[PDB]
Amino acid sequence: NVDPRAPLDSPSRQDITFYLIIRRKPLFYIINILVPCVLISFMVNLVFYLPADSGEKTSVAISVLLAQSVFLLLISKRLPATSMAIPLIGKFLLFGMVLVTMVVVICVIVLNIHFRTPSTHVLSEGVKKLFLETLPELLHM
Amino acid sequence: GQFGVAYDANVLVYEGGSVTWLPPAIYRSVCAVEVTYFPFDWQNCSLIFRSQTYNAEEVEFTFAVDNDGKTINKIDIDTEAYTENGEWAIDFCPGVIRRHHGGATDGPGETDVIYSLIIRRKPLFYVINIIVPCVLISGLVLLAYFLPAQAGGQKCTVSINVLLAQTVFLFLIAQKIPETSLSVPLLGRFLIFVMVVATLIVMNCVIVLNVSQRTPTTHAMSPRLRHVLLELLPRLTGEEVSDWVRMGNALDNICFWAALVLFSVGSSLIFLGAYFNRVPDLPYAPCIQP
Amino acid sequence: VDRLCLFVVTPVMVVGTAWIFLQGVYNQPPPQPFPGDPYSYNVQDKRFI
Amino acid sequence: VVVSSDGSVRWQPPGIYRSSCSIQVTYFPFDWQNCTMVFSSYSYDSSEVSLQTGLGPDGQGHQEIHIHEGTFIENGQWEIIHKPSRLIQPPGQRQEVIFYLIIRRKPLFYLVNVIAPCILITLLAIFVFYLPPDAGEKMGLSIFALLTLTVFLLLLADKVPETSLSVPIIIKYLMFTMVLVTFSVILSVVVLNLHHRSPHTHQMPLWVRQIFIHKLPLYLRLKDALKEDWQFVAMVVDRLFLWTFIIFTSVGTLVIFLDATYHLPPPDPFP
Amino acid sequence: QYTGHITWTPPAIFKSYCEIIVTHFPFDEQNCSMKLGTWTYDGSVVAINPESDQPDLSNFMESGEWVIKESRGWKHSVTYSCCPDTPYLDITYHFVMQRLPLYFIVNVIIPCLLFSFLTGLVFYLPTDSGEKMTLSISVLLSLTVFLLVIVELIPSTSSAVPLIGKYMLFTMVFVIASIIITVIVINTHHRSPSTHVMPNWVRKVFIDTIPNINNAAAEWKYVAMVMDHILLGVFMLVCIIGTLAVF
Ligand SMILES: *[C@@H]1O[C@H](CO)[C@@H](O[C@@H]2O[C@H](CO)[C@@H](O[C@@H]3O[C@H](CO[C@H]4O[C@H](CO)[C@@H](O)[C@H](O[C@H]5O[C@H](CO)[C@@H](O)[C@H](O)[C@@H]5O)[C@@H]4O)[C@@H](O)[C@H](O[C@H]4O[C@H](CO)[C@@H](O)[C@H](O)[C@@H]4O[C@@H]4O[C@H](CO)[C@@H](O)[C@H](O)[C@H]4NC(C)=O)[C@@H]3O)[C@H](O)[C@H]2NC(C)=O)[C@H](O)[C@H]1NC(C)=O
Ligand SMILES: *[C@@H]1O[C@H](CO)[C@@H](O[C@@H]2O[C@H](CO)[C@@H](O[C@@H]3O[C@H](CO[C@H]4O[C@H](CO[C@H]5O[C@H](CO)[C@@H](O)[C@H](O)[C@@H]5O)[C@@H](O)[C@H](O[C@H]5O[C@H](CO)[C@@H](O)[C@H](O)[C@@H]5O)[C@@H]4O)[C@@H](O)[C@H](O[C@H]4O[C@H](CO)[C@@H](O)[C@H](O)[C@@H]4O)[C@@H]3O)[C@H](O)[C@H]2NC(C)=O)[C@H](O)[C@H]1NC(C)=O
Ligand SMILES: *[C@@H]1O[C@H](CO)[C@@H](O[C@@H]2O[C@H](CO)[C@@H](O[C@@H]3O[C@H](CO[C@H]4O[C@H](CO)[C@@H](O)[C@H](O)[C@@H]4O)[C@@H](O)[C@H](O)[C@@H]3O)[C@H](O)[C@H]2NC(C)=O)[C@H](O)[C@H]1NC(C)=O
Ligand SMILES: *[C@@H]1O[C@H](CO)[C@@H](O[C@@H]2O[C@H](CO)[C@@H](O[C@@H]3O[C@H](CO[C@H]4O[C@H](CO)[C@@H](O)[C@H](O)[C@@H]4O)[C@@H](O)[C@H](O)[C@@H]3O)[C@H](O)[C@H]2NC(C)=O)[C@H](O)[C@H]1NC(C)=O
Ligand SMILES: *[C@@H]1O[C@H](CO)[C@@H](O[C@@H]2O[C@H](CO)[C@@H](O)[C@H](O)[C@H]2NC(C)=O)[C@H](O)[C@H]1NC(C)=O
Ligand SMILES: CC(=O)OCC[N+](C)(C)C
Repeated sequence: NVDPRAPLDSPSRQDITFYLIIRRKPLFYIINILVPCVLISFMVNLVFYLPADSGEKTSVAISVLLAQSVFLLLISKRLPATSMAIPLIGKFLLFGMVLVTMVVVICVIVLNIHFRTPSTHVLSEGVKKLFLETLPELLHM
Repeated sequence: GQFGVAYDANVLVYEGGSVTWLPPAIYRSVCAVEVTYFPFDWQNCSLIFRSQTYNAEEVEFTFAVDNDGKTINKIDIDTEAYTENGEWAIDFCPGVIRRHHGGATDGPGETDVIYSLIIRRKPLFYVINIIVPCVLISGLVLLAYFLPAQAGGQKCTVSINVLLAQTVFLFLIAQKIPETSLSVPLLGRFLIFVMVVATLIVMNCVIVLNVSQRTPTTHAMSPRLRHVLLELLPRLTGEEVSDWVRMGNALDNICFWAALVLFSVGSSLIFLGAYFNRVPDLPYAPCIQP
Repeated sequence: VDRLCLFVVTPVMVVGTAWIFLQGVYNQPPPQPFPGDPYSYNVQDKRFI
Repeated sequence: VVVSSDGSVRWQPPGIYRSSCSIQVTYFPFDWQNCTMVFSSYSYDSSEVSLQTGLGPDGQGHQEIHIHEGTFIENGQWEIIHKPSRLIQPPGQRQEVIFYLIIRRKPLFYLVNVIAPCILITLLAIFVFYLPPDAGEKMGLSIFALLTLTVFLLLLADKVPETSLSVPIIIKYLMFTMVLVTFSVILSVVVLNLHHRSPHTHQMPLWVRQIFIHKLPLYLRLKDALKEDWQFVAMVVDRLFLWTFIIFTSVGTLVIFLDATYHLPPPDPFP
Repeated sequence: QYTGHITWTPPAIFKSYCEIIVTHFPFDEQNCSMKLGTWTYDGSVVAINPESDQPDLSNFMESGEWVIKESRGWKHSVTYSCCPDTPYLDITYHFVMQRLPLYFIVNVIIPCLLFSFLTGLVFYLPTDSGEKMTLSISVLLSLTVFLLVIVELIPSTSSAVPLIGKYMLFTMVFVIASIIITVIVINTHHRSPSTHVMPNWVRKVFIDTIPNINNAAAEWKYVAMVMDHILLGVFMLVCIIGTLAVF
């Protein structure tokens, strides 16, 4: 490399740069990090299938969130704190944690609805027509 | 790799040709650690001094002679210089001048001075901050039996959480203790034993909850186990459900007593070895004079 | 509501996961070490004087 | 060194330097740091060696750290905003040339990895008050949220400096949030204690009914029998805490977050 | 100088040993010293004298963690066993540092205070919640984690236990006691009255005296509830008393 604007008597005018364009062999990280993280993340989808009478849906969702947080802690240790871009697995972890938080909110709402009573809540006719006739038929329930 | 002294102090050339050198040195030296009786362990660290250049027929070591004419065949300790370590006491520090043959061709002799720092851990810090926490955690393992055998009974939750806490304590010990595999620390063995016991508590809680939640509409009551838990152990559709609950409670009680006895015996035997691990009585003079 | 939220969130989760990881897998270094330079800088491509 | 025939000597030695820099702990992670490099002759007095800030190539008093922007290794976490130099006159005393690096933290990494998870956990700690007591998960969720926030506090406590001249604004946020979740646990225990009451355990006083059935349900838009009365009171009290905790958390967190963002580095290196 | 007077001011980084007194950590004060003297020259050959009775702190870059309450340099003339004919001079400079506790209070003490407060709260939570043990064991785990944290902050020297270490051990014992008593209360609430008839003293205390100061099962639940009310007051007051007695 010769920098034409640099003075001929400057040290920066010339250099020889050797470059190494190296690609990571990802199979180690796929096996040990990505697959467990994805499997534990997709476990949150079981919260909807678990009955509200079980009283463990929030436990599952919050445990998935905790596991995702632990994984994010691990990866943030393995990578520099560069603000240039969010790492791909970091983007996945953030997206997963956001979805898990939304699933916790959904589960809390579902449990609230489940334990509603006519002494404490009013079941509107529109809510009945929506959630007892139309939607369960659409969902093949 | 620091073979030599840390400061090249001046030598003192006394009249009559006597030369004295007393440089200060900080030394980091190999001391194999016997972790078996931790935190009540004592360590036989050693310092081996030799000439890097000259063999035993060129340079010869002897111990300094006290003003009374007694040879100081041990590490000297000066009250004006020595500062006690707050973690390790020093019991003995004998010195021996060893001599060896040279090469296999009967080479010139070799000589080195080995000082055996026999040091002893002051255990009080670890008793308070590690041993007592681990014992208290292990106590909660036995409480799961008293928890109800019915919905809302957190027997398995409590047992697994206490197991996780003991695993965290195991991680703490694994950090403070070397990866050497020559022996297992008795504290680590106690932790492993408590973890195994906790897994057996989980199994027993699962069995108790199974038995208690059985119903005549789905399970045929075993006459042997029913009669045992009803009469033989204590004296050693609602009716069927109540019988199942009573059998579960009797199983909980008997497993509680068995686990308590086993845990107490194991913990006592494990820690007893550490208590017996005093520094041995040795002919050497104490390193620090009373 | 549980089953509706399942049918909503599960495909969204799967699609986002697949999108992210596929965008990762397709990443490769360029065929030349310097973009805009046609030379490969490779032992087999000896640029004789 | 390069020696000119007129005797002008120029020397440009490379240095690796680890200077002490008083960290502005407060506005983390939006903080900006004002680090200094103090260069002086160790031995010679100001009466023997006079230091000067290097002039520009045109002879201008370009008192700045030189940065060849075409070859400077851009740091991935810190942005250099101001880079002045000043010659400091002695108060046998020595002159000093001080170079100032005013670097702003690029906050995206910490926003994603720290602040956003904490916000999510705080939001879940809020929704604790919407979870009905009959679900039996309220202590679970509240405690797990509190513990996760405490773990984040302990982790971040290693990121921030150990100096105690001030508390980082993010640490203040975390502590306030942990106090909030502790109150959330306390009030969840209160709601559960109200819900499981019965005329064999507690008999409802006139004032409790008059408040939590008449007044609060009208504001909150809410609407064996004595057990239901305790349960209705508990539900209204649960909803009361939900809105109040919403207000306290949303206002408090926003004020703290806004305060962190407001304190941008000054446009002048010597305010 | 032309008079032959030499002034030498070399820089040094001194990694001196200091006996860290952990008793009052993090509100502790540390007396750390630097024993400096000529190694080979004795006092009859080279005499060292302190420039001033205190170290020069004029150029001191003030630490953000430690405040130097005082400093002093004392000259000494001790005689070593190596060299009994000639005492060797030294100047022992010392600094009485005091820690600025704000960093450790926030990141250690306040969470521990929260967990210790939550330790008594369990006795207000009814057994019917099915979560008293979930609270108590989680508090136990949090306190275990913070005990792990404190162990990293303090020397493992067995000279004395830190007051925060003592406080943590006390809180751990209190947590264990609270868990044991919570289990006892739960077993009392779930206690089958047919197999476990209520003794006269327990009824006379917890039904008649303490609150004034299916039914049989509810009576056991009533006893457990009155225990809960008593235990809440005791645990809450003992916590505040212990906190005050410590702080
Ligand atoms: C791994 O990392 C290394 C570095 O760590 C990467 O190596 C870099 O690779 C890039 C990509 O090629 C290089 O950038 C190019 O450099 C050449 C060489 O220019 C230099 O030498 C010239 C004389 O030899 C000189 O004129 C140049 O000065 C120019 O640049 C400086 C600095 O910006 C300015 O101050 C000057 O005023 C002037 O602009 C310089 O010293 C350049 O030719 C090339 O410029 C082209 O591309 C730019 C943007 O891509 C355009 O802005 C330019 O106008 C110009 O456009 C190109 O012109 C060609 C000729 O007509 C034409 O064929 C081409 O199509 C056209 N392209 C476009 C897009 O219009 C550019 O700056 C960089 O220098 C390398 N760094 C080194 C070697 O240290 C390496 O790529 C990485 N590998 C990876 C990622 O796999
Ligand atoms: C923090 O820790 C540091 C240590 O890390 C600790 O520092 C100590 O501080 C105390 C005071 O706070 C110091 O005590 C003072 O020491 C002075 C120096 O004492 C030495 O020198 C004396 C000088 O003697 C003359 O004559 C002798 C002949 O005897 C000759 O050799 C000398 O040339 C010299 O001219 C000497 O007398 C003295 O000997 C004392 O000690 C020995 C034991 O070592 C004892 O046997 C003797 O009897 C005698 O007590 C020693 O060699 C000293 O001048 C000073 O005197 C003050 O008090 C006396 C009353 O005791 C008053 O009469 C006098 O006017 C002064 O007020 C005092 O004794 C101590 O030396 C420091 N030690 C070290 C190691 O630094 C800090 O205090 C700690 N601080 C906190 C807050 O925790
Ligand atoms: C602390 O560590 C010290 C260093 O490891 C221990 O000292 C060594 O202890 C071993 C114990 O097995 C001794 O080995 C025995 O020595 C005797 C004596 O023979 C010696 O002389 C012959 C001839 O020169 C030589 O071949 C031997 O090696 C010995 O030097 C032998 O009869 C035995 O077979 C066996 O080798 C070491 O001799 C001894 N060395 C020294 C320098 O003291 C010490 O025991 C440890 N102490 C404690 C309390 O743990
Ligand atoms: C980054 O930190 C730098 C220091 O670490 C900051 O530089 C400081 O900037 C302030 C603001 O200008 C200065 O304070 C002024 O100082 C002058 C000069 O003081 C000297 O002269 C007066 C006589 O006029 C004398 O009384 C003093 O004792 C001094 O000898 C005063 O005239 C002003 O009133 C005012 O006090 C600091 O002096 C200056 N410090 C240094 C070491 O240069 C810098 O501003 C910081 N940057 C940011 C963005 O905060
Ligand atoms: C070291 O030198 C001394 C000093 O010379 C020797 O001691 C004696 O010194 C007197 C001086 O008056 C001489 O006349 C003697 O010849 C010296 N020798 C003896 C044996 O008395 C001393 O011998 C020398 N050697 C040693 C090993 O100390
Ligand atoms: C003579 C000599 O080097 O003595 C060093 C030891 N000292 C200074 C403690 C007496």
